[PDB]
Amino acid sequence: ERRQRIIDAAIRVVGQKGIAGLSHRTVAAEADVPLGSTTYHFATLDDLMVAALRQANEGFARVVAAHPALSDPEADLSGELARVLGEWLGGDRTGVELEYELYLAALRRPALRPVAAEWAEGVGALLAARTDPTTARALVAVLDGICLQVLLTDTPYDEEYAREVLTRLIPV
Amino acid sequence: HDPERRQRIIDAAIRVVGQKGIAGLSHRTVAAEADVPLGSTTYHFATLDDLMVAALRQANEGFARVVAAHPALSDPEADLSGELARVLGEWLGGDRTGVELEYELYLAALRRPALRPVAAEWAEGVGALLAARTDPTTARALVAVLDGICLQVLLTDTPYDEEYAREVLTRLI
Ligand SMILES: CC[n+]1c(-c2ccccc2)c2cc(N)ccc2c2ccc(N)cc21
Ligand SMILES: CC[n+]1c(-c2ccccc2)c2cc(N)ccc2c2ccc(N)cc21
Ligand code: NI
Ligand code: NI
Repeated sequence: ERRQRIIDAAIRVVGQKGIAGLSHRTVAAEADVPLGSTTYHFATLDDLMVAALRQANEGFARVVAAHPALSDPEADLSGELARVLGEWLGGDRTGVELEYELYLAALRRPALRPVAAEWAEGVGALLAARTDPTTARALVAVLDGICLQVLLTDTPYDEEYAREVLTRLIPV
Repeated sequence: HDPERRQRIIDAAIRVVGQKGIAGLSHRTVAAEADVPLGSTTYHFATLDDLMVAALRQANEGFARVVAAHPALSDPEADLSGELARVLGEWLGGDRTGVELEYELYLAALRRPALRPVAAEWAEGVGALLAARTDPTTARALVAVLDGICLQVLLTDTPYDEEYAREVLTRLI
């Protein structure tokens, strides 16, 4: 209800101000509601942060939801992944940056650990179901390193590189 | 050029980030740590981004210090994946104060353009060693998967499995 009107205000405030610009006052302003209602639904910011990311996590589903080849016996997995991956990182990255920002905030924010471990959740499940539970962790580990390389160092996205390295891990 | 005060300024910035992270990192915070004035801390590093860039590059020079400490990484016979996975399990030796603060600096670039240059030097230490012992493309993935394997452990309190890390790294060779 309001948790919603105020949650989208958190993703809008991080996307814009980055975590550092997120405070109850900060979101209460976006959501356009009283300071006491923001504080009500979310006692601490860590809660209003898991809310934010737990909702973001969804988006990843909707995505796999849209591409069938991912759950398809053949197609590929690697080509499909490299492909769709270049999409999410395509052009304006205000979305991925807020998502990664939060997810990585689990480095020093304990409350944010459980949600963080629910990252690839939207594929980590699928991959281990398509392959094994050692290749699942693997693939998500390559994706992370591959995505961190682009976002943190200005290196452009190399889809063939990624489509190339993803295969090596996935056995036959 | 007032070098020693500046050394202890960068020395405190790391201490600060290690026990308080970036959240509690700023001129007042570092100046109080190094025990320097403050206009001294701002004198050497105009922006915070400046000190962060600095702190990072100094800690990250230890990576080149270990790659040297294990010549076996170059032995063209030696199993790189295993050696790579072992020295890594070493860097992760408990209460990763070293690791946690470096990566936090490394990852801060996500939203700070100024930190993107040092963020490009994160795996510079093993650079010549990976170019000469594999290929440029296999080379990038080792890093990508090393950073990936590292996030799982730091971001989710799950423990490092060198044995799992040697298989993954191998699968790419
Ligand atoms: C959860 C982030 N994440 C990952 C991802 C990155 C690193 C490790 C695991 C998954 C991803 C990976 C591939 N190949 C293709 C699309 C996405 C994606 C798409 C949308 C979104 N909103 C988050 C997304
Ligand atoms: C620069 C961080 N880093 C990496 C590393 C982590 C992820 C990607 C690339 C390199 C590393 C990787 C291996 N195998 C062995 C030791 C280290 C290491 C040792 C010390 C340090 N201070 C930073 C270190
Ligand atoms: Ni598509
Ligand atoms: Ni050693």
